[PDB]
Amino acid sequence: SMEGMLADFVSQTSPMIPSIVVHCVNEIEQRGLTETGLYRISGCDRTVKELKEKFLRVKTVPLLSKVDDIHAICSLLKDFLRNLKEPLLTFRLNRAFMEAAEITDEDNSIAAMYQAVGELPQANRDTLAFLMIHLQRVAQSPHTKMDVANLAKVFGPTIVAHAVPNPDPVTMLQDIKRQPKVVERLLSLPLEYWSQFMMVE
Repeated sequence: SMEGMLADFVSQTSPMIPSIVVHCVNEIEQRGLTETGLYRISGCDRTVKELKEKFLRVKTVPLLSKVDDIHAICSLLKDFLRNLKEPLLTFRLNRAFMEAAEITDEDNSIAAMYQAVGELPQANRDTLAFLMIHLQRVAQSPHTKMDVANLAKVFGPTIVAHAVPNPDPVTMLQDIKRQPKVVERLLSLPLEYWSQFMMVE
């Protein structure tokens, strides 16, 4: 992808979250939480490509309020994050996140997760935090038929991904087995924890 690194999509001001991410989550919060299958049904490919062109080639905010296919907005959000030059959780911390999630006791695992989040670059942390607040709500909504594991299944490849740019296919498969637990543990961290990165408390 020619998207390049998350930091090219944020400003100097906090919280450092890309426009595309804010706008996509806005629409899903406004009219997605009554729809089943969010983030698991693919949007129309052509629609997703057209929206991608507006944000990344034309450099405008397309009128997402007019996009009838809510799943195309879910797909657009995932596509943008997946095609970053390194994953949201970073190459540096990929194994640290997996290993933190894989600690068997919940309490020590959670402590290790906070340590890993605390080591992220600021844009990555802020963007992650905003996304987690949203995805918790998707899991909480009784209408989406999506639980935290359903979201973790597809956000694993999206935001955890790999420790290197071009893993061998066996490492790829091992990573893929490990990514969802990372997202489940992140989604289990409190709303009040993620919220602190949106403001000055």
